[PDB]
Amino acid sequence: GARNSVLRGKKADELERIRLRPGGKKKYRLKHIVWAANKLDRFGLAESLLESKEGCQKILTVLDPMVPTGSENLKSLFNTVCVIWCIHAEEKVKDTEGAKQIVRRHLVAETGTAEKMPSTSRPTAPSSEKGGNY
Repeated sequence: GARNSVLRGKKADELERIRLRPGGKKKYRLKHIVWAANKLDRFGLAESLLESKEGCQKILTVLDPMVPTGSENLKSLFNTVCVIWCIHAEEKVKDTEGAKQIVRRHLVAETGTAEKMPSTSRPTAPSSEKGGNY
């Protein structure tokens, strides 16, 4: 053994508790934490940011808008972070699907006012066009 870092003895329990899928019978394991920490360093993000809940917020915010506009390889790295942050924020989650709902919930709640947008006014796009004929 080499002590812990990302998850302590108590936190470890929560990890083995969370189920990989909503209708499955498998739970998360250390192996899954590694793949995530690695994908980060590689992509460009740190790995020690998975210890603190705050740091995880910076990883979920980036992968958030990338979820829809990101390959599957980016989807797995996101679903994992959502769980890690939940464990640290002290949020009870049955499965991944539940961990995400809780995460996004905390963002949307703020987005409601962050994206209040201006008054009623249609977008007046500028005039532009191309051409290439006789």
